[PDB]
Amino acid sequence: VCTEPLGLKDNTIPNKQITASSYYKTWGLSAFSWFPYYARLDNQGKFNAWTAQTNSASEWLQIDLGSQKRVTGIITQGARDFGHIQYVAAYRVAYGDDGVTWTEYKDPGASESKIFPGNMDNNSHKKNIFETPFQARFVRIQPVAWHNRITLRVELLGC
Repeated sequence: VCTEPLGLKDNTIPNKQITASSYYKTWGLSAFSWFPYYARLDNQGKFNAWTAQTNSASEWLQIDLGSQKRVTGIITQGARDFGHIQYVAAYRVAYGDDGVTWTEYKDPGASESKIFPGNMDNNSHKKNIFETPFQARFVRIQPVAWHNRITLRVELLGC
């Protein structure tokens, strides 16, 4: 039920609707920017993912679904960077309607926001189905733990 791709992999969701706290540039070159809108599931290529500019705990990847939608799950991947794999091992999920106010996701009846189990390599998919689904227009992925660098490729599930 529900559990459908919301538009990241198939590019249904436009680039302008995907932003982040910051992003990385290989060799400091603007052309080699690991843009937030590259964080699409199964994205192929050489700069095929979002990588934060810095590795801090306050980085985030924001997705503007364009409208209020039912969000039931999420899927993430890391990505390779030359001779190095990079991926987010753990993360939190926040959501809202206006993209300025956020609600940290948390399992039903629980203190402290949920820290989701993430990836363990560069291409394997990690899917998490929310115990309690929610409705929102904006969703943010907040990496908590990472391997080498904060790097993501995402797909949001719902209907």
